[PDB]
Amino acid sequence: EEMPVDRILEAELAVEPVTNICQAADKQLFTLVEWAKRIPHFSSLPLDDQVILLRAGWNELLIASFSHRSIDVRDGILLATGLHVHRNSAHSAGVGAIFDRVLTELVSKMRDMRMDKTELGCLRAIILFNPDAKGLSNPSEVEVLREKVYASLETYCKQKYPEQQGRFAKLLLRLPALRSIGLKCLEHLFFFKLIPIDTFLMEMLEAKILHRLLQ
Amino acid sequence: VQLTAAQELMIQQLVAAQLQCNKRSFSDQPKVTPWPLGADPASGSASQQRFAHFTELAIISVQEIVDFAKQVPGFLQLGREDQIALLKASTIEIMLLETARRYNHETECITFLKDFTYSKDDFHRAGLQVEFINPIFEFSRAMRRLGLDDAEYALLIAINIFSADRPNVQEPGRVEALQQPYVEALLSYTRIKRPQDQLRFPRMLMKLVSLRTLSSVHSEQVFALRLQDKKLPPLLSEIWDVHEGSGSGSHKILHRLLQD
Ligand SMILES: CC(C)[C@@H]1CN(c2ccc(CO)c(S(C)(=O)=O)c2)CCN1c1ncc(CO)c(C(F)(F)F)n1
Repeated sequence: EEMPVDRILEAELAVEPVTNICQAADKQLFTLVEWAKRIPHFSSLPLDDQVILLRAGWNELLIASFSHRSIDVRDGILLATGLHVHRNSAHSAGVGAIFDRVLTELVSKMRDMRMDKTELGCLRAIILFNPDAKGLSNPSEVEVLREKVYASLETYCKQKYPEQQGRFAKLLLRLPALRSIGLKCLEHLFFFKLIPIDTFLMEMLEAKILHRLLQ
Repeated sequence: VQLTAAQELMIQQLVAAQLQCNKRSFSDQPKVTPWPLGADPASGSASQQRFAHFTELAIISVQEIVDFAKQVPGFLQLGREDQIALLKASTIEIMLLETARRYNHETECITFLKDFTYSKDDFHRAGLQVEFINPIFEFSRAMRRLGLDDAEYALLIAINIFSADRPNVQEPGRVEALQQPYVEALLSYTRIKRPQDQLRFPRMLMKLVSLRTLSSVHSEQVFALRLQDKKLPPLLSEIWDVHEGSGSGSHKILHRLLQD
């Protein structure tokens, strides 16, 4: 294949109250770059474009990885810092609504589908290769890579879950939910900025670290 | 691989419902504030007229969307609070789909109702902003490349309505169950229309993601209108939460439109 599902799976495996979330975010940003490098053809893109994609996508990408990570947790999510967060805490911090949307629309759905790792990685690769991100030197190139992920993912779904006729569609239909959830989470991250933050995360919220880190 | 009779008849029903709705919208063309003609008076009234013109078109659009929803099989079996919640969120998204559908790539103009043809600049003269205008046209261009027919558009509109993740949806499991047949029908329809192009269907579904962004870009536009003291009519204020009183939903205008 042009976008081998194997190599995508390798990338996910290769990567193993409010302030705790921001701590967890800053650390995962580093891991994310390593993940993006392991995605086929990502490193082959122009450096300025690799930057643009990660700046546009890092938010949805992280939410997806921690959602899937939290499949075993009950009424809570598991952060990369190792720390847990629970409903009760989230509502105490005025972040309860967005928290419940994440559990209902991502963690729950992922659990009930028994969404596997390959499926996750492909969705993350789709998010990553976003041709609508502003300032790309060649959006077509990026559009083409996303489309290969479509094909590889669907193929995978028909092979591994032949009985599940609508599985491919079910996976893609999480993305609109994820986009809207991503916009609301970003909103909160901006409020935290306005009111104890870490360095890389700060760079992502700002309109250098990232450049060096992928050379 | 194959289209069920049931499926064919459902698609047929949706397509028919849209044409019936379009016809009603054209009836309301004389209702619209005329688009100002001649050189603009210093009074500044041409601007207010262009803005009122567009605003009225939007109103009709909302009526058109409500009329359509009621004819989508299943929609009326939901509770009235969810019908409202689904339309509030999707109105702008559907508006944008319907907008793209009326884009001409040769004139780079969009045609509303029968013959209200407007370019980018017209949109700007009407009081919208470039940060909103440009994405609308980018999205129309994108849609045109896809080459959708009336059936694909209708189906996508139905699917968009039955998104269970909208705010204040009390019975989300019911909405996903409704959405699924429409998704299945679109898979079948597009795979029969274009068997040699497997990417057509994921391409379409991914437009629902674009529309979440555009809904947000539109929020940034509403913010600018308030800032410019452009007041919106009740219906649009209700649906998009703009002004005190109507924005809180105390008028129940949408409720009423459904009631009929
Ligand atoms: C610019 C577009 C996206 C929207 C909707 N638009 C429209 C869309 C679809 C259709 C077809 O049903 C029609 S029409 C007149 O029914 O042919 C108009 C009419 C004008 N529109 C509009 N959309 C948003 C806003 C404000 O956010 C405003 C205004 F500022 F005028 F109030 N107007």
